[PDB]
Amino acid sequence: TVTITADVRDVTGQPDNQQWVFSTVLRQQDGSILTQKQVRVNPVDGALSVELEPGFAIVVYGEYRWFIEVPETDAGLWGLIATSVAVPPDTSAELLADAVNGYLDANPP
Amino acid sequence: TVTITADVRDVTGQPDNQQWVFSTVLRQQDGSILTQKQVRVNPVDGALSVELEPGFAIVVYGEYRWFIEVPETDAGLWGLIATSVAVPPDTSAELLADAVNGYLDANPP
Amino acid sequence: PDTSAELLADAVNGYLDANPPS
Amino acid sequence: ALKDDAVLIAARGYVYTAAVGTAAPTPSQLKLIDLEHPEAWDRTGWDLVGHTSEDDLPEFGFDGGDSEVRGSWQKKKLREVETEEIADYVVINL
Amino acid sequence: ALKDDAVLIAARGYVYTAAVGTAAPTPSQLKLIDLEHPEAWDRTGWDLVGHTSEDDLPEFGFDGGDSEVRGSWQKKKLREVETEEIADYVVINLTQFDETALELYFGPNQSATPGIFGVKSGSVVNERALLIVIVDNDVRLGFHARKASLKREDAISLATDEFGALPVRATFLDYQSYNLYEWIEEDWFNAVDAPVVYLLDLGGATGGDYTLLVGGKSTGDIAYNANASAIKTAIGAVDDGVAESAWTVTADGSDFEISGPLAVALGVDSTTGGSGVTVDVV
Amino acid sequence: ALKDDAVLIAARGYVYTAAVGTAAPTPSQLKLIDLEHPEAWDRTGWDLVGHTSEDDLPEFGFDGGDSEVRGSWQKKKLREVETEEIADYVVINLTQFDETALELYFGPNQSATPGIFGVKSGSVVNERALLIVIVDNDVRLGFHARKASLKREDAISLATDEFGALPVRATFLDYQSYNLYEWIEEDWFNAVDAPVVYLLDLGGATGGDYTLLVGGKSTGDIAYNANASAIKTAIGAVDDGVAESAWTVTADGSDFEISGPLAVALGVDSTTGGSGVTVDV
Amino acid sequence: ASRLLDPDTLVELEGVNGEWFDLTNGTEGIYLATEVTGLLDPPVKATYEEPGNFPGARYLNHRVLRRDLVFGVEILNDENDETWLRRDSAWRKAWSFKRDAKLHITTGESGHRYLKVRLFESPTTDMVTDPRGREVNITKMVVVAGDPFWYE
Amino acid sequence: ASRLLDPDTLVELEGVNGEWFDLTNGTEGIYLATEVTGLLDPPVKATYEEPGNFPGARYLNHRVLRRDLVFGVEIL
Amino acid sequence: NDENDETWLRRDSAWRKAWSFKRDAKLHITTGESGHRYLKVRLFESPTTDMVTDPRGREVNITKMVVVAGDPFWYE
Repeated sequence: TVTITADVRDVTGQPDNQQWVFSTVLRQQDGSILTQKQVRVNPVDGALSVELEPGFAIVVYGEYRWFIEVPETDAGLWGLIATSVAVPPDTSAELLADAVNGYLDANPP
Repeated sequence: TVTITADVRDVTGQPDNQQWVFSTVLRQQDGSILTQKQVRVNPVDGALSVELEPGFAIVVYGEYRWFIEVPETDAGLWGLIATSVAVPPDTSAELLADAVNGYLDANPP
Repeated sequence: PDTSAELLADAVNGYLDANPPS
Repeated sequence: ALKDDAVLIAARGYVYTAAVGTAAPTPSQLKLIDLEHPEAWDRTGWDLVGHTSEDDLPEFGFDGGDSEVRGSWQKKKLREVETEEIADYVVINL
Repeated sequence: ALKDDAVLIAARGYVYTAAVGTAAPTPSQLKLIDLEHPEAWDRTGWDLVGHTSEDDLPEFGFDGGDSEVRGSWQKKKLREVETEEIADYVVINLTQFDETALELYFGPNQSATPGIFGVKSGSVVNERALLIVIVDNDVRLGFHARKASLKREDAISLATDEFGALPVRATFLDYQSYNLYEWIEEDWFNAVDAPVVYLLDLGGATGGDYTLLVGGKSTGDIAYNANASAIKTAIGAVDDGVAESAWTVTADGSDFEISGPLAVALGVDSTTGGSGVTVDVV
Repeated sequence: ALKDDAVLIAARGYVYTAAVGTAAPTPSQLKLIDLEHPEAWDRTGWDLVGHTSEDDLPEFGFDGGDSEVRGSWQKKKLREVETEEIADYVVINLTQFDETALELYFGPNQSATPGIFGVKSGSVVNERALLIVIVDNDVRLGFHARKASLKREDAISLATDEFGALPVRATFLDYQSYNLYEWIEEDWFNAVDAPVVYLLDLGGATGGDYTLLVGGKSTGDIAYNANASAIKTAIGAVDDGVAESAWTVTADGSDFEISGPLAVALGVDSTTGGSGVTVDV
Repeated sequence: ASRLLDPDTLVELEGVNGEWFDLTNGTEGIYLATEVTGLLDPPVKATYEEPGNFPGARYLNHRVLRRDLVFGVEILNDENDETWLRRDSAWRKAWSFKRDAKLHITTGESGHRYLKVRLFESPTTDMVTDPRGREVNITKMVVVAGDPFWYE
Repeated sequence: ASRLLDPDTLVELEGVNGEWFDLTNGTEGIYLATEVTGLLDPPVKATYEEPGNFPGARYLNHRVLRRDLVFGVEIL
Repeated sequence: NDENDETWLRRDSAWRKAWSFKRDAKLHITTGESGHRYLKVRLFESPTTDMVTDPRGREVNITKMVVVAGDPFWYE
């Protein structure tokens, strides 16, 4: 997991503590399954801070939905939102590797 | 008989304990009649394990449904799902064997 | 229903010989 | 598209009454019997109703039959249900 | 106007039923199948319903759809809301009196006797899959429902000079996460967004000039020899709001492909030699 | 009798949709746009709804509007009051069976596969902007609504010897403090008392050139010494649909009377003397 | 612009003998049947006193009351042990006055919660005609949650 | 797919003198009419108490009441 | 009922969070003719929604409010 952060204010510079929502498409990562649960995060008087697993994630706030690639090192959330990709993660190839890895873990030489 | 297992987490790396549902068509194993039941399993502290009788099973999880062949020895759950999705039953044995070969050449045993 | 697992098993077992082990 | 021979124009027809429970002519007999003379038939007891309208042919109505789709709380259309019993009739114009 | 090929006359058509959940022919198959013999084709288990009324055609309908615009206390019109849920159906007027029509109208035959169709008191469950093919010239619009419930819509009717009729209603029902019903035509739905192109052929001319119409008005003079830049200039130079940057012209040997936001036609030919100039819709 | 030019026969017309809140052609644009090619004009985003019924033209209906006269206790008829809120709509009869028309009638296609349009049991939200242009010889009505909700008005019509139909009701809804709907003609609504004449004054400049913004886009540069016919062609060249013959330029000394279908303004001047060139209404 | 509203809402009952019903998909032949009263907020009694001659009232208390859930289920009359009679008796076996069943609700954006529920009145089917002869029957449920909240 | 629903339900009254009536076949001229109340489950009175000034209510007890059957018979 | 965190579920939830039985919300009314006044208001019954069908599948929902002002005046 990697720490992703931002500072959050209203137009008058007072804190805004409305929730940010994090999710993903169902996938394996480090042998764990990441499961599409929507996770609600409150900013703590500004200061949004969430630990995320690297790779694809979905961000929701009010009306907006963004698709982000979480880096392998700590990052600012607005940089990931500004660089947001259009819909598709290319997940088709990963499932064959998962199958052959899971097979070799079940009956190794 | 056989033990099938996973570790299941949300996009933050915290546990996800939503139910996984296991079923099978009416069939015979070691003298037993196995029935059309749906069995609901909860991950405990994000760790999932269920004993399953080998051969055909149905796994449903949210919107997803998968048809899996449970092997005769203990295995990780995601490898069985990955086998069902990455390599459908009616696939060419030729091109999938060369795909397997290609990943093995990239990462030998 | 018929299921894929033996096919993938034969493909992996085949190439575990055809690219020999080490 | 299937049987042309099964398409029906009711250009002529005959209406009979009998005492309750009386059996009709068999399907084989109905191809052969004289329709103007029920006295000639093997299935006895039938009598003609007299002449009937050639404009106002026998009308095969029913009352009731009001019906509804039963539907889930999540809007799935499950099955049709009959609300009322279908009371089935013919109208004859003597 | 937009697509006159997509305008429909229901000039002929066919109705089939099958066991519940049965798959219909694919869009590519529907262009080719023999509509009189559903026993022959790749997706098996369709039977013809028999003959159907040649002027009281298959009539779509719905119940419910009672709907309300609800406004604020200050008379703003917010959104439009369904109040009574949409229940959706077809009426088919059947004109054979064979057991194949009577099984739709009355339910299963309650007699085992040869030559008898028996009916009893009680409710009937009468679920089928339904397929309707509508035909005009080379167009075949298909309609499919995986699960329809069949009932008597109205009385049997008889006349001295018209085919008698058994009117049935088929009401569409949910089944195994499939669509409630589908419309099938390969050309009309989920199709390729292919752009319109006009093929300018100079006819093998060897002298003189020509003048296109763009958007129904004249360009200047274009010499019998001209590159795509000179065509794109003459097309773009016309009085409409379209810029010379919006048009596209590209070569294919003797002919140019023209594309852009307006119609193109030939206005005047003053070329010499060849067939004379032609511009055609691709 | 009063104004025969305002009397309407709806002989032909066009129906368009766009994303909610999108702008229609201006009144001066509607008089000259190519109605069969909505990708050609500057108010982008409009698409044609396909063929519509040749009989059964658009019916501009309403629900509600029931009213009482309020009476006093002594039988005085005081005022008339509405009991139910007027919900305006238009009914449109679609007559082609392409995805263009089915997406208005059923909502979005529920099938991903080529050659199938699917429908499901949920509720559908189907909001659009709507434009109807009615053409009566050289007259053109616009009707525009920024937000209309679309639904099935009645069932699908099919016949042996007439076009099939897909009847839709478009119901006008409020959006972001705009009007609920707008009718469009430069000649009939908020009409000018007389044809507008602009004044162009060279301002005592000598030498160089200047550049008008006629109809909201830049002209070809005009020399300081240009006569009225030279200005007439310079305006009548970067057209946006209005030919040279539509304009009129006349003058007295350094003062030019400019008149025609579109607006006039000045964008660039060489600024060679005096005040520089200027333009006024 | 245009959209289909198709929520991911899952409704399940776990009965007092651990028997499960999916009331969304109806794989046991039973579905939740239109109008439901008493999901969402629990009933509250707010007490105000209006004494003397001063304007308005004083607040004294507010208390959450028991939930009275009222709902129906539509039971399809199919063949063999999938007849209405076998399904309505399997439905009846899941419920008690003395033991709690659980009603489970799951959504994509709020996750899983459940309510502990009992019979408050005997389940009822209308019998205009023999219900075994009807195509579908609705069984009407009046049920109580005496612990009125939804649990993770 | 296609099926007529005709249950094998047989209803009989044995009277206080041991006389019998078939209410399904009406061989005595009597049939059970439409609209029956009180077949299926008997009425239950459930009882709950308030826990003092706290959420919800507590189950005390439940009692099966007498069964009231309301029906009609069609006499030809 | 719009998309994302603007769905009906999320707005009916945000609406419910604004209210209580113990603490006052302020209902503010402004006009040109009298300017601004406010009323101190609390729940009297729990907010309710009709659930003829799943409210998440409905394009608009009405939530019914029964509220009390025990201090009954509009204040400047």
